[PDB]
Amino acid sequence: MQIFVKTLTGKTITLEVEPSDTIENVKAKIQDKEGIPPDQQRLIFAGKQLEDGRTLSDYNIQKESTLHLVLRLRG
Amino acid sequence: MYVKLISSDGHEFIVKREHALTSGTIKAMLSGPGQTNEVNFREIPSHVLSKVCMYFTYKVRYTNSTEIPEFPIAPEIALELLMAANFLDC
Amino acid sequence: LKTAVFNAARDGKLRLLTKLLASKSKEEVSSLISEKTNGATPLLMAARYGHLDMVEFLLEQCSASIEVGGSVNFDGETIEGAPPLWAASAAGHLKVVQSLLNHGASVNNTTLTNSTPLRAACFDGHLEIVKYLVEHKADLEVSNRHGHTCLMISCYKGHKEIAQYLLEKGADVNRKSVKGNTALHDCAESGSLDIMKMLLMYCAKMEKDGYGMTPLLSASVTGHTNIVDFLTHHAQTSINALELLGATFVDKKRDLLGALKYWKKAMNMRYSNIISKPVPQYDYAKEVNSAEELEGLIADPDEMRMQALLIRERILGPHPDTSYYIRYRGAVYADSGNFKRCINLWKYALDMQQSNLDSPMTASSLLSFAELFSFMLQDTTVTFDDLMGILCKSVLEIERAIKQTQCPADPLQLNKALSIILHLICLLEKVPCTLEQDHFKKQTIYRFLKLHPRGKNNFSPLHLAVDKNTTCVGRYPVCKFPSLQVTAILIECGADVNVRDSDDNSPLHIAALNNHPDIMNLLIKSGAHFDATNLHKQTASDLLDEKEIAKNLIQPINHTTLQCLAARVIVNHRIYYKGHIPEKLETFVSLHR
Amino acid sequence: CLGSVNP
Amino acid sequence: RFEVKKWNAVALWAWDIVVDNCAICRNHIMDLCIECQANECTVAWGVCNHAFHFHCISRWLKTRQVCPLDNREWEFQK
Amino acid sequence: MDVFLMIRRHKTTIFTDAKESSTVFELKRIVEGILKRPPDEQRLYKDDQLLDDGKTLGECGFTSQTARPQAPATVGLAFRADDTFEALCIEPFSSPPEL
Amino acid sequence: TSSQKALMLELKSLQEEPVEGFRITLVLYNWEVAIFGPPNTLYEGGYFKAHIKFPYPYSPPTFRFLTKMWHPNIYENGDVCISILHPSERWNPTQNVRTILLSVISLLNEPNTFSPANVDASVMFRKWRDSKDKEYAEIIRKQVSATKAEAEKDGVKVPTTL
Amino acid sequence: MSLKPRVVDFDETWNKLLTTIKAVVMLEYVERATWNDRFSDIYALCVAYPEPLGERLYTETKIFLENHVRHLHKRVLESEEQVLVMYHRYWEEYSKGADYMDCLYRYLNTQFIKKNKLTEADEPLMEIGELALDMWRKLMVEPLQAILIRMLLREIKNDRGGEDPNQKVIHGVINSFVHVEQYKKKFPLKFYQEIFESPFLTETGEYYKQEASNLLQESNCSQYMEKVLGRLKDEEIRCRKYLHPSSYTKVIHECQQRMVADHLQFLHAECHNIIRQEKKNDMANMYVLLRAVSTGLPHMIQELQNHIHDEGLRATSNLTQENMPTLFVESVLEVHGKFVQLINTVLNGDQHFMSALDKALTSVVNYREPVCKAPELLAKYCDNLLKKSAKGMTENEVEDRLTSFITVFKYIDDKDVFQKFYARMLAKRLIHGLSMSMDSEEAMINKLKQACGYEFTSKLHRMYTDMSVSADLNNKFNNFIKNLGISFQIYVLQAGAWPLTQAPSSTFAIPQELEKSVQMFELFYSQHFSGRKLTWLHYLCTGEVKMNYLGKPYVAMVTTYQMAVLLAFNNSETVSYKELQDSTQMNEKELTKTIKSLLDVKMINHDDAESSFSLNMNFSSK
Ligand SMILES: [Zn+2]
Ligand SMILES: [Zn+2]
Ligand SMILES: [Zn+2]
Repeated sequence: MQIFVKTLTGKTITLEVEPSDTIENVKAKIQDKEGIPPDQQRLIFAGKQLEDGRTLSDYNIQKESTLHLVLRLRG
Repeated sequence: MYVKLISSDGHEFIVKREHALTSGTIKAMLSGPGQTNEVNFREIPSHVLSKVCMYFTYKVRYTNSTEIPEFPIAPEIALELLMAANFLDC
Repeated sequence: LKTAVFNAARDGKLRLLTKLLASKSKEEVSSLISEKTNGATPLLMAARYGHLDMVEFLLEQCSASIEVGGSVNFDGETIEGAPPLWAASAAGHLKVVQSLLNHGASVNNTTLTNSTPLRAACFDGHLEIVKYLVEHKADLEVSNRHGHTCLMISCYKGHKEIAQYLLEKGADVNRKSVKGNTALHDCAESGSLDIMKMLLMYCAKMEKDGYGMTPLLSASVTGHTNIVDFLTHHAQTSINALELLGATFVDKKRDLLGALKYWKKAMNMRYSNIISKPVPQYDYAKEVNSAEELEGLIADPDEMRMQALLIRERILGPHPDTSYYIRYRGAVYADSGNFKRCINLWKYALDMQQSNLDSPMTASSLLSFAELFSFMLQDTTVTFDDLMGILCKSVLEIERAIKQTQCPADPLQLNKALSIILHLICLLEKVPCTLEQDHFKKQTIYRFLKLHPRGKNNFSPLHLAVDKNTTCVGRYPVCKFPSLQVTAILIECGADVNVRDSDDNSPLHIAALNNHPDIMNLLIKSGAHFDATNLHKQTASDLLDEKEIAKNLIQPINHTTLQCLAARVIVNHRIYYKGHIPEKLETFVSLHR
Repeated sequence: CLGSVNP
Repeated sequence: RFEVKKWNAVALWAWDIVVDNCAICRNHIMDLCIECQANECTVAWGVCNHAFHFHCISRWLKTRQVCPLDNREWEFQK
Repeated sequence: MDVFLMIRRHKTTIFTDAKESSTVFELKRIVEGILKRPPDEQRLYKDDQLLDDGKTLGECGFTSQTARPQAPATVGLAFRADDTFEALCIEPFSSPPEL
Repeated sequence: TSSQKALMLELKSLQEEPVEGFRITLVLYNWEVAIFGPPNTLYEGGYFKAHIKFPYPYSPPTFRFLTKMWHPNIYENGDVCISILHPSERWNPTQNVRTILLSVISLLNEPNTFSPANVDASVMFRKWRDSKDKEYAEIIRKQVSATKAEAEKDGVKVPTTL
Repeated sequence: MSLKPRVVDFDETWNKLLTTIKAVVMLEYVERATWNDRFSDIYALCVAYPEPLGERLYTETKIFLENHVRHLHKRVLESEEQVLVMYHRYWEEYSKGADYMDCLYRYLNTQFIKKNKLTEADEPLMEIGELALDMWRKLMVEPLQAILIRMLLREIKNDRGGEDPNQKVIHGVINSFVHVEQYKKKFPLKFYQEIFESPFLTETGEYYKQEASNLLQESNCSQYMEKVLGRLKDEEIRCRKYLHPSSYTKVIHECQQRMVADHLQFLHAECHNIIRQEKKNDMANMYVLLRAVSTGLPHMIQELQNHIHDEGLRATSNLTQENMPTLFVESVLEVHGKFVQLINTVLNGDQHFMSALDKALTSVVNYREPVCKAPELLAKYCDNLLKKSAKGMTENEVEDRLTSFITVFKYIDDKDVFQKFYARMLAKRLIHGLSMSMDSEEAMINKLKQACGYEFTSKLHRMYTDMSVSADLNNKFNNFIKNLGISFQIYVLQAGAWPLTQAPSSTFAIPQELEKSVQMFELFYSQHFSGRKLTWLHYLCTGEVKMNYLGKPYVAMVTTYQMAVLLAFNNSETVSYKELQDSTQMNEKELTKTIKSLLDVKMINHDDAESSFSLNMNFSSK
């Protein structure tokens, strides 16, 4: 299917991914399509952090959905 | 525009009025029912008045100013000078 | 020369010293051995660092530095008067101890704190040295100048084997130090429930110290639950003992649920018949007395905090612990942006401290007040009333300290207090307030100055205000000294202007030493002799530097009269003015040297 | 993260 | 039949090529800087695919060096 | 460069000021002002040397280092009796008792 | 005040196109931004209020709440402790508002215990994570009841789905 | 013979001091010599070797001054209603004597007396002049207070008209209260303030209340004002004739407060009436004394605002001819100028009333009968000013009129609406070459920028710079091309600057030579600069056709649609609607409109869906 992701530059983009790819793969695709390393990436959906070691199905992300990309953060 | 001073021995000394107004006592003695005007003294020797008059032309010339010389005082008239300075408040 | 024989004794190079001791005779071989090299002796350093082969050789040459007390280093601190046997014991150098003793070293020679070789081996826990020293007639009950026994320090450091061995060899379990401390307390403070059980095998009696504390209470203060749990079922203790640790948790661990675990086991048996609690005479805490009202406690943290503060203050009674914890909560609230309540908790602490220490730390609380005020005012607006209250309570301590006549006050705490007061005045200077209390603050300064206090180098409050070294105001942006405004109030209030310190100096001298034209002009306008002569026949004007302040700053011919010129000749030639002048001018001559 | 006091 | 002598026309242009903007000063790439708007300066480039501003990138170059998105390095050449 | 002078006649003493370029005829105008006499009946002296009425304080001496304010120089005078001349006269000041 | 135009443009763009938990009632210099309770986690039943006195790419803002909160990474007065609010990777000059709000709404989901601010809240939440404390649950339920009352008074409650 | 410390008799010294000390206070002739000799006696008494005595001198002088002041008190009390005359002479004599005595006692002042306690506490010893003034105060505090105050108030009650009281005596008596000068600690004027300023203020208040009531009993507001101004100036001139220069403000304040505040209701009705009428000499007279009376302005300013608003509405829409926008600007300018001239001439500034005028003007400008029409007329006025040529318009006056129009522009509330209208006018003016001078346009843009803001006016500056850049790029392409039988003049436009960005929807075909011209221009422009896509607009490109086949050759300045139609007609004399439709690709409405416009002058004829038109040789024109 396909998902939508909003980059830090205000622009919006879409990615062609299936519910089988892992979150790490999603971040990799976002990097090649935008140009930001995955270490400085954080995916948020419905106000929740997206762990790298998992897959889209674990979060019940349907097609045409939207994902917000933000920088990293700590305590 | 000068004032006349007389010592206890009979010497008449003349200094300028602005020079003489440095000492409070002379200013008071001239300001009142007393104002060539003679300010007569009866307890001051000649060799002390002759020095105080010279000191008068020392704080009107070196005021608001270099290599200021030290005032010379002979050791033989120091006590009289100290006694007279209090009376004249110079 | 000998500075080289000793640094190889310390560092242990044995081959080097043997060749430096072959190039010299056996009569001067003793002079280098009795060195003062950085305070110690060649034989001492040879024992501190365990160089057995070289300590034995050092002694075959001269066995006369063997009881010499010198300087040693342990844990960074430095110890004075330590003999070599003592130092070989503290380090664990067992074979160095055996050798030292076989050459006839006193097993009883101590440091200046009167710490025996036996006690030294007990500290780091060298059991085998301890046994050997005991077998060589060490005295189990010689203690240091505080009365801290070997058994005591062994319990404090948790050494069960050594403590057992000392008890086995007959050590008295019930010794009291000078502060009333017993080995049972050292078990409590270290959580050594093991060693406490062993001390009780010898019928150890449980007592209060000078501070009024039992081991059970001492374990509660320092937070060792194993002791406090153990002692709540010991028949030698009489609910009360299991409620101070609840507040100790809130003080130290900050585990609110840990505290709520208690205050419930401390209140179910309190009612399981009824017992009341002492009433007071802080936010009006009014501690909870009903169990039903003692059910909502995790609902709010503030109620729990104030209740813990109240119970600690009540049961413990006013002691550094309670004031420390009150100021702790005040500082925490100040950090958490509650400046209104955070300041009020500190005034009560200061008032409580103004009873038991009539102190090294009352000035600490005063400077903490000053730091908080500086942070707050450097930008809620600071109210005039709190600052006035802090100023009056600051002057009160100085008045109490000076007023008594039983011992001189050492001139450094007075200097610190005076610096605090000057900083407080500088802060007061720029807070706007009406005219009904300006007279009040000025009257306070008048009554402070009329006390005539003294400080470091017999200094006056004006001296500090005209000194650059007084600028020690803290670690926060600026209270720079000397300043025109702070001294303006001082002369405008009635401070003496011609006071003399130990060096026979005057405010004008100290002002001129730092080349400040405004301060000197203000002092001269207030009235001070420009020709004052200090101890080494110096005047104020002669203590000037460079040319910018030397010229056009202050003209000396204006502030000099013929009266003050004729005095110099008299004092330089000694004309014996004793009875030839009016009595008024005698003091004028005596000061215008 | 002030408390410039010590026990 | 008919003919023609002169023809006039107009046309519009836009960098419909980079399809990007400045992420620092938050304006279109073909626009003046806010400091410049307070009253001619060019536009810089990076070794990355990212194209940054000139005055914004200089102002942040006074503090650090690397891409604000990529803490790697800076080139400034092209 | 102004010099300082101090004139005497018998017990009388006059303190005055002058410039190093001032002529004798200028000083013997302040002298006439202080006590009312014509400037044609004075014979201003220095030591035992009559001063010509043409000098500008250059030839006669009176430098700016020998006539400092705290140590003024000495100049005498002698008036007339309308018939003949009168010699210079100065009596000393009262001496310190015993030092 | 040079960047006020760009700030207003970004505010209008975000108001027209919000993402999640981003309600603004600006009156920036006095941004009365409202933060929402995203579902599928703790609380989420109420809508809060917040203020900012941001003095933009160099000087970070000062995010201050209004209703009190009880979790490790907050100051009880009004402030939160967030690394990207203090100058390796911390407070890059870009990524002004959207990234900050995303970071805040992410940080109010799993606080960092290595460096805490409210130690009591830190210990209570660590105990709850170890798991049953119910103290955090009780305080959360009480405060969401209060925030739901406020949101019913003014505004509209945030639904679970969008 | 020597100033050494000595022992001397006391009674012999006082018997000589008391003789000179009496003449100094009473101002009698003392010989000059004795004045100098008496200075040594005080010094001798102050430094006597056994038991120095200055305290006895102080006490005896105190006794003497007390006795003298008591004797003077008795003599001046036995005066029989002539207290003022004697008191003044005695005060002059005593003040001079005290100053001289302070001069005489200098050494005792400087040596002994300066040994008092302190500044304050935050019998007492004082100097000699201070002590003498204190004794006179004890004379004049308990007795001679009521009588003196009553007589002074009677004089300043004979104030109104009457004869001329002796100014010197009254002024000196009042001045005596302020001659306590050594008392300088936060209150050198307390004595005078209380003792005199209370009854004087009370009496003045009562008297002027009565006077105001009497005056208003028999006058109107046109006459009350002048009399108030006269009596408030007479008081000012006679207050500096008797009092001290610290009571003018309070006296004038009390008089003004009493009169105006107590009678403030009378004047409000009059000011309400007269603002409508002219009353040229009334606003100034009323304002000059209504300004200072607490709060009374908020009514006058409000009614001035109301009058201005009504007067404006009486002209801004009175005629509404709906043919000339310039009348609006002319009327607003006349009203603004008249009101500003009047206020600056009469009210003397008063920025508050300028603000009131502004507030009324921003409401009249948006006058509306239930959007605002002001932006349309303003934009039309600006456009019609900058026309090609008409009558005798001159370029040294249009700048002057614009500098006046900016004032009217300031008051528009809908700032964003004006931008669209002005942008449309500027685009139509520039992309058609109807402007007068490019220098003038820069002037208008500069005035708008300096009046509004830099960011608010960027787009028009971008358009102006784009026109300049197109002017340069024309020559640049002309040079770079030769490195086409149709004369060329192109314009390069921006994207967001030019508000005609309608998305195209008709794919019209391109003429034959236009293909080669477009290819050449595109390649050359790309070589000159890269990174830009150049779109083509088919609805502003207008060329011309030069035809010579008919008897009269014609030149048709025509847009590209009819040139495409004529090129389709080039192949065959008769062209049907089907091939007209398929020669291009566009909405049929535009094609029908073009065909109808062609038939309007009938340059072609018809013989729909497949209608066959043909060239028409039967039409001729100029
Ligand atoms: Zn930028
Ligand atoms: Zn720029
Ligand atoms: Zn990059």
